[PDB]
Amino acid sequence: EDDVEYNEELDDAG
Amino acid sequence: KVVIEPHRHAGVYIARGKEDLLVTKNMAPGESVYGEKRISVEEPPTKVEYRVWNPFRSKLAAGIMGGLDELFIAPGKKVLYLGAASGTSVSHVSDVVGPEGVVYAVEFSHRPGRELISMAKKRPNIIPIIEDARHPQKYRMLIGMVDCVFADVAQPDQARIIALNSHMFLKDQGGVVISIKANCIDSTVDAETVFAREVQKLREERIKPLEQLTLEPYERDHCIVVGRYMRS
Amino acid sequence: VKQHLQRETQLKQVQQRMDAQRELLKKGSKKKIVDSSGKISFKWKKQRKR
Amino acid sequence: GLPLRNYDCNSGVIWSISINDSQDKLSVGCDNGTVVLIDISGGPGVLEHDTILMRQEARVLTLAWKKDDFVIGGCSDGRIRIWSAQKNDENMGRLLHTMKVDKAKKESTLVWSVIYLPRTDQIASGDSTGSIKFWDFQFATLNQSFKAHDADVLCLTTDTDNNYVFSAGVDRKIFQFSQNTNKSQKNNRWVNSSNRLLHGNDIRAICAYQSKGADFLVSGGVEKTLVINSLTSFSNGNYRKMPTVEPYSKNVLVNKEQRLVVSWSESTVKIWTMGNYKLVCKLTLKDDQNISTCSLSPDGQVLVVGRPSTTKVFHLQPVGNKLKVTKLDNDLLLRTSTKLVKFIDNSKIVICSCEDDVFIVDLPQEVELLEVTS
Amino acid sequence: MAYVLTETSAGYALLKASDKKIYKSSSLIQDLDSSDKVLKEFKIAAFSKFNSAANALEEANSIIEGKVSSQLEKLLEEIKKDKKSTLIVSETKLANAINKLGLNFNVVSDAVTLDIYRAIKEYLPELLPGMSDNDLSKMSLGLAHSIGRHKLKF
Amino acid sequence: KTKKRKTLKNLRKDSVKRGKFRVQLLSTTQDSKTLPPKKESSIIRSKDRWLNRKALNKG
Amino acid sequence: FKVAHLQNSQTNSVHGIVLLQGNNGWINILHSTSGLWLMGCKIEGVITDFCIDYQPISRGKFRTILIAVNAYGEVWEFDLNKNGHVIRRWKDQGGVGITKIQVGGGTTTTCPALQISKIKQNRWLAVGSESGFVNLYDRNNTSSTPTPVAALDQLTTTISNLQFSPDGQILCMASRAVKDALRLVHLPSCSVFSNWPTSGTPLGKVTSVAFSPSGGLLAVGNEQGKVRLWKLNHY
Amino acid sequence: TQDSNYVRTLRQIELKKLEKGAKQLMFKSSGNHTIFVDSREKMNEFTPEK
Amino acid sequence: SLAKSPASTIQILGAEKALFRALKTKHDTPKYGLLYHASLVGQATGKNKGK
Amino acid sequence: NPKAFPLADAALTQQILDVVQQAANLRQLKKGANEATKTLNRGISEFIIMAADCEPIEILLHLPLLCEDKNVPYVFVPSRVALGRACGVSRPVIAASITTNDASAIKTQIYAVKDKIETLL
Ligand SMILES: [Mg+2]
Repeated sequence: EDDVEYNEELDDAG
Repeated sequence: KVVIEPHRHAGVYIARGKEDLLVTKNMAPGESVYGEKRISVEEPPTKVEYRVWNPFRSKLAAGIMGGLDELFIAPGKKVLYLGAASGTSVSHVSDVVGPEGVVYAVEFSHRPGRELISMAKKRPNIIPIIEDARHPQKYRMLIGMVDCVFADVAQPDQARIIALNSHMFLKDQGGVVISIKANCIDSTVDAETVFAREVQKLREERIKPLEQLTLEPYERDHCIVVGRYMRS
Repeated sequence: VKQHLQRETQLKQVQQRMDAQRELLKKGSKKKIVDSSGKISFKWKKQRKR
Repeated sequence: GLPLRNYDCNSGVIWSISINDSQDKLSVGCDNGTVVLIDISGGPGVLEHDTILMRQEARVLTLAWKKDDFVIGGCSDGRIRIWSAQKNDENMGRLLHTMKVDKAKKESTLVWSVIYLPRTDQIASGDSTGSIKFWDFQFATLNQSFKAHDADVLCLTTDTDNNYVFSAGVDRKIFQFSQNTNKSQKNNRWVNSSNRLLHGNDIRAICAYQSKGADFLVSGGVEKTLVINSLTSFSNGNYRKMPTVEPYSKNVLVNKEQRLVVSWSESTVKIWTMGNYKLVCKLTLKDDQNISTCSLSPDGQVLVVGRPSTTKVFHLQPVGNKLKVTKLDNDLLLRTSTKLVKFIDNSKIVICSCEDDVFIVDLPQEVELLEVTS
Repeated sequence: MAYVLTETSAGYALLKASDKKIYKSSSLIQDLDSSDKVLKEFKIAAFSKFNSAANALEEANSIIEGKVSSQLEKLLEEIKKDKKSTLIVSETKLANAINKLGLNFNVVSDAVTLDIYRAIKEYLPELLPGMSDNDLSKMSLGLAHSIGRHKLKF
Repeated sequence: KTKKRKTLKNLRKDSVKRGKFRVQLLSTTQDSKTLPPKKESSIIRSKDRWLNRKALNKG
Repeated sequence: FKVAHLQNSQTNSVHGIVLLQGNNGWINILHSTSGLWLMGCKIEGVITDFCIDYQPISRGKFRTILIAVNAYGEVWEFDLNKNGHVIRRWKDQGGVGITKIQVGGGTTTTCPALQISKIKQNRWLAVGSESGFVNLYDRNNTSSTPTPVAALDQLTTTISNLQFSPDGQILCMASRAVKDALRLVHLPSCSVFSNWPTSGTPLGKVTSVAFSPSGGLLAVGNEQGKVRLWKLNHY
Repeated sequence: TQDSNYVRTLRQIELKKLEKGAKQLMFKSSGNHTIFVDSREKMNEFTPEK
Repeated sequence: SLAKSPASTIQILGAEKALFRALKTKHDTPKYGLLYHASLVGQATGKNKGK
Repeated sequence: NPKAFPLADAALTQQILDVVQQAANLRQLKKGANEATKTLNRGISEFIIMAADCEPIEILLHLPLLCEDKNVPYVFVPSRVALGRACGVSRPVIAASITTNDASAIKTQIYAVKDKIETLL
């Protein structure tokens, strides 16, 4: 499912 | 001759030379409270006596060797010493504060206390309050504000003792210095874990930690935590 | 100072073995036990001293 | 629903907790063998260190009280210990007696549970060997031993008059021990009356309650479900198996428009779309606190995630049969506790804070609430 | 009217507080940070100075044991003229002890008052005119030894 | 792949070594108050290992 | 093991029980004839020895009390007629490394009875020890800590046999560690006899002692397999 | 016995000399000195000299 | 400090010079020290004084 | 006997007296208050055992002062007569000490008991 995945902290970092 | 020189924290000196020892200027010249060697050197010239501070005997002295960034004990300040077994360390704390400063030495056990009282006679700036530290409300009269609180009590509930004493007598932005023994609190787990819990406990008691320092090789499983008391 | 420690430790071992010899002199019943490593020790019988 | 007060025991990790009869002191068992008494008589939120009982080398796995005078603790060395906790007595904080259970040969032995029986003045203990032993408290000796279970006895409980002692453990069985008969009471002899198999897996927690209108023996364990029985009619009375998940607070929502199901569990949100069902997106949140509630706008573009600590709103954009996630910043929501959140329209929301301060946000307009009589 | 009983090596001090519920204000820290505010907030009502060390020692023990001394009673009796006054006491035991005396005082000893006592002891030598810090410190040394000799059963 | 996980680990670190001194970050006060402290893994694991030991043959 | 007499008070019938020593403080009691398991008694620590005392109640009635001692010296007393429930606990004053316990002056294994009326209570109790001390208690005169009447210490090795004369006037304490380790104590004087044993008396490694029910005969076994017999002229 | 007395007297002298000597000597500390900073950014930009 | 001393030292408290000379040279040690002036020791005679 | 502190429990006293007897057989035991004091001054005492019933108790109360000074464990056992028989002597013994020796056959038992006394302090 990693194609659709979203991680907040990774997005927060960049 | 030995070249006595300044050190970071005022009131502390290092007798640099062939023998390098931490020393403090003697409040009462001509005697040693626990048999420590005494060094006198002339400066423009007048001779001034200094006492040797043995790290293996005073955990605070082990703190200096470790190189604590900041000490709230300094000349011209009031200090509250909890767990003052005798004059082994209180006398040295009395030296750094100087005649202007005062030291409140708190102790519970009777037999070391009579030793403390005899030492307090030689040092006017030491107010010996042999009393149980768990109940600071008893000896509130004899203590005013204190700029710094030094605690050497080896108890499992010591953090409570510092909180109770700190709330009553410690200045805002005032000082707290704690000496921790891991084995007394929890011998099952390693020393580092025990130190982590104590730091967390102090934070809940409105004390921000600033520094932590293990005292090896002078002592095993011991560390000193230094924090600042923010009431706000 | 380090040399002093070595001298003290050497003296401790000498004093220990001499006491072990003195115990053999004193009254009692004893058996020598020799380990596979070759160390020789004595175990006394469980007899109360009068 | 928040921690009123965190208090550290000044000892090793906690294994067992128990309160005395007068309900003014807590006994806390530790991994390093210590038993700490904490005073709570001060008031709500007040916990003060009272005393440390005599120390020992075995882990304290369980604790029970006899009135307010003695603290009975099961240990990990296969021994039951009685400490004296009575004040004004020279024996305060000392270890009066040590009792030892039969120890398994090829395994360690642990005393998982101990309970005090006021009527017969006995201690009932369960150990890892599957035995239930009844001890005479005054003399600290064994009165009876029952080899009942085939595995560990993890919990014990008793009725109000101590006419029944119920045990349970890994073998999934609940054994009833009875002393109701008059001759049994005179001779003080317990009996392995009966047993029942009701659980699919281990039984970790058991409790008993009786009143003029109630009679419950509630048990639960690894099966993740409650099982209820009647203490008086345990052998023959009916039982109820409660549902595993009973959704009083919904963890899943459905959006009629765009055909979306959203489920949130343990700081992770999954979104599916149905025409056959595809997982369009998963949302992972850093915070440790579990998500309390999630509300989705009628359009489905705006997703609000609420926790007791903070509330975060994330905008969803459908791209390539997948949802793109962006975190819209709204500082007021971030500092706001969100017990319940609902949508007025595609833009406006209502939030009921943990303090019951209801207010409206546009993406605060507080609303008056009638005062409730105490 | 709010009164605060403050104990010192020099004497017993009663402080007359402007706010009857000064112990109910959440800004006590910012209110009592400086001497002028403490001097403004609190005014000396009565001060009994310990005539001798022996009297000081006996008086100190009475505070340790939580008992109201004769000197504290008399100095308390002077403000008895004021009807419906609140007494702020550092200790619960003394607060209970003072309560039993039946004086027309609503005695209060709460955690909030500790700010006031912390503040009162903050600027005590200024708050007591005619007394220097050194002489205040010196008697403490003299009293501190004397109390030690007693309980140590010397 | 793994580097992203390692990068995530790097962000989730509260201490770093500056030579002989280790600076450690302090958590926010609300984090401690809002939620109880984390369980110690070794302690809980010991309980579960025992209840699932081989001798029981739970199978 | 040891064999005693048990009265089933509900039926007033009397029969034999065999008592055994268990793994961890356990004492197992078996029916002498049928072999059935009747009851079990437990003590804390390592069980080291036990002995039986009878206490008559009335005409035709008597109860059996089981006395057990832990190596530390704690002494339990179980009541075998009421399902082996404890009735008393006390400590042997100054006891450590206890090895044996025995009663005398009444019925016992050495001086069994022939009918119900012959059952008599024991007035003496002796507790041995590894160090050789023998503490003697006057059972006739209760507390959690009783004081021993005397502390016999003539022997120096572990006490291995403690036997009373049928009348309870002589206590024969012997040790199986060293040769000639037998002594006879007179009661209630608690003074050891001096004329006998002598240097020349043959005893060897004394390992078994037995007093005849009558005639005052004393039989002493030794490691060599020789049972030497003496007669006490007084009886 | 006299030998044990003689050997011991030397040992006690050696111990007393050592403890006097060690008090003269100073011993470099070897221990961790943890610093505490409230912000993550302060942790990253920390430098001992500053 | 005297209380924390064992009985042997108190016996020979006042004769360190003879004692500590004797120990180093492998000779017999004194047996009276300062207690020789005690009344009880004076009453004794012969070898009993040492006992 | 409130001065006697800390006082071992029944379970611990049995274990201590077991080690004391094994030490005595190997002649690793110093018996009596005076000998126990001398070992402390020599720092060869592994730990100190004391009897609480000793009357007057003060005659052995000096040993705690030395032990705490020298960081040596100490513990009280209830009965002095039990201690004397445990040591292997015919008289009451109020204090006894286990001599330090790292080559002994009972090193493991002595250390195990030493840990318990340390915790009990
Ligand atoms: Mg022969």
